[PDB]
Amino acid sequence: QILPIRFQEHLQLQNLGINPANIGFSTLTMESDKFICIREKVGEQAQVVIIDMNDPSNPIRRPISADSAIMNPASKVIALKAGKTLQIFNIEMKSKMKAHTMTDDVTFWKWISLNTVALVTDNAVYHWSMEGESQPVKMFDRHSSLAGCQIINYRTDAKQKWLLLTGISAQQNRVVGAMQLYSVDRKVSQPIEGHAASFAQFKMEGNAEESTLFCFAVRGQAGGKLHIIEVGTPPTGNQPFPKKAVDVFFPPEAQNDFPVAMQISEKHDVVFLITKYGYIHLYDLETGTCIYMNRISGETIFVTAPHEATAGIIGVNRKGQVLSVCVEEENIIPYITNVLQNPDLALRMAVRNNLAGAEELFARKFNALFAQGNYSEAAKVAANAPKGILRTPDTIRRFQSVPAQPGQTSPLLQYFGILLDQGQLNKYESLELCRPVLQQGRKQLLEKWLKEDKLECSEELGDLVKSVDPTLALSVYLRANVPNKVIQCFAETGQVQKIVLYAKKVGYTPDWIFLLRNVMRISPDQGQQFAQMLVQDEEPLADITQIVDVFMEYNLIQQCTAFLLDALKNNR
Amino acid sequence: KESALRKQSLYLKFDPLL
Repeated sequence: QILPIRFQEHLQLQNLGINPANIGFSTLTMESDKFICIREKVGEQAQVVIIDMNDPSNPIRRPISADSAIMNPASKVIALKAGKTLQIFNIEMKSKMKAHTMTDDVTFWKWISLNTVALVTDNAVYHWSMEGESQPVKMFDRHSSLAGCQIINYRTDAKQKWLLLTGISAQQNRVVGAMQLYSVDRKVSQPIEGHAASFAQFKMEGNAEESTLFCFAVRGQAGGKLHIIEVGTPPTGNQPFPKKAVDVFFPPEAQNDFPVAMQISEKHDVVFLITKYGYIHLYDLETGTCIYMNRISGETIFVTAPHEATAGIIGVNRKGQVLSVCVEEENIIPYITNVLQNPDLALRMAVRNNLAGAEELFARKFNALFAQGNYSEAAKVAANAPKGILRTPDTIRRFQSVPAQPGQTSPLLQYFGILLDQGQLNKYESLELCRPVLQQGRKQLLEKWLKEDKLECSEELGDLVKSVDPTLALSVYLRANVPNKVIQCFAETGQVQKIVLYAKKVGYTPDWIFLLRNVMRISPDQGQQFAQMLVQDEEPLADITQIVDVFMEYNLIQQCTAFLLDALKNNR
Repeated sequence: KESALRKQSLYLKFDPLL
């Protein structure tokens, strides 16, 4: 049966000559889905193996002596530790970029981003830039709550205004998580009991700006819990985000399991959670609703990283398996709908992220609200269909089937009213909208609609409005791109100059002579002026011989004469 | 991208507007 995830084994490190003993937190590092760096010791000689994930078949064994080696999340740049001596080294250029010797030993280090490596000593946290000649900069002092802890991770939000250090320690046959949440702006720290955490940018329903969320999981004093909270003051004109606290499930057999890693997918707005035993967890970032749970590994997955391409999580376990889990975009909505049986979440998910497979639900929600008498909300459902699913003529036909009530009218009127607020109305919607408006002496509303440019025009609307006010029809015809019907309007109303200017701009060529004859018929004086415009240099709109015999037909000999003499003076 | 810009100039010259 279907599952909302896509689990994959990318490679087995044992198949690349990697020693099983070196497959561990202390000797193996993964800072991104791009490289895996292992520290091994061959025959009394210490070396560093870097595995390019684009070309994993052929690993490079370079002879490097370091107590720690971490690659750049993208660049072929490595950072190596030797005692208290740090060094950012260019792999491709075999040249040293930067260097620093620390007073107190660096107990943990990670790449915060491309060009930034964070350093953790027993007393403080530093940020060391790969660029320039800048020394490591102190960010904050380590909290007493984290004293004696084994530092397992360090994270920051996008804007890097919030920093987070995580450490764990063994207290009474339980691994206890200690975190320090430091705010750069407020310059203060908050100690938090948490095992795994992550930051996320999330824009709420009806919110102007993106909210910065802090999400952490723990198996602590109140058992397994997942918290989703907004950090700091919300931007001007925002809601804020209501704090979430949900349970994290640990089966009875897994009594010494706890959260080990967490990655949040901004794309689908879901939280990935990996526990010590190898269980994966899937949560909705918005509500903290659990979606999928499963054991994917028999061995602990000690290192994790975001799987950038698929917007998922990629880790490595003690067995040497390089595992990858991500959202299966084709199956997530059906699964939430039918296997999880959580329609409300499926609906929210399909509209939030533009995912597909929700159609039956939108129809159900519509038919239910239609039967409910609530036509106002029923319209909103049709309006916020993921890919214009309920924005069809059948919908309008349904709304047309309901009457005008005593003054509460009309559900079709209501449907259109909210619809234009979302975007531009389609050709058919515009047609059905104006029909009852034009029907009883009301045309001014069109002026606002057309000036605001909220509806899409084709020809069928123009001849419909032309039926009462042909001057307004010209505006419709103009936007509809139909030149034939635009020139026709200028011709009925005698505006000859605009006929020529328009046809020259849009490149449309009409039957100039036939237009001349029409002009000549109604009023010859205008005829002669029009004849003048038809012949001007390089590109003449009409044949000169053809226009003069038109003059002759009406026996306009004197004006024909005048026309030609004028034509000579304009050529001079 | 560039089409809408030349379009607005056109409506200004011929369509009745006001």
